[PDB]
Amino acid sequence: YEDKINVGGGLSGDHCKKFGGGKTERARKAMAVEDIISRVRGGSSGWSGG
Amino acid sequence: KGSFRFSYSKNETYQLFLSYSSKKEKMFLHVKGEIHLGRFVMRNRDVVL
Ligand SMILES: *[C@@H]1O[C@H](CO)[C@@H](O)[C@H](O)[C@H]1NC(C)=O
Repeated sequence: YEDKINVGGGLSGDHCKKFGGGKTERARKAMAVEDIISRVRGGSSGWSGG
Repeated sequence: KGSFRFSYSKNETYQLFLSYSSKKEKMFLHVKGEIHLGRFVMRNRDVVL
């Protein structure tokens, strides 16, 4: 403002923020157990055993 | 007459990255065989030495 005495003044501020976050987690587990046992009382020592 | 001027500018950029991984494997396969021929039964009492 000025009146004919002058007084001067001026201000201008600017602020800005930019935040970011990201997370990723992946798990994969597999377990398999297979057992096959055959008891044969056929009567063959070697050939029956095979 | 007088003129006052002033300016300002500032940027602070941050970046973070993190990773993790793990792998495991186990196996315990086995096999067995029994080829029998014959069986005997030793007498318990009244036996010679
Ligand atoms: C500040 O400087 C960094 C580095 O170049 C830039 O990535 C960022 O964008 C700047 N800030 C602005 C508001 O542009």
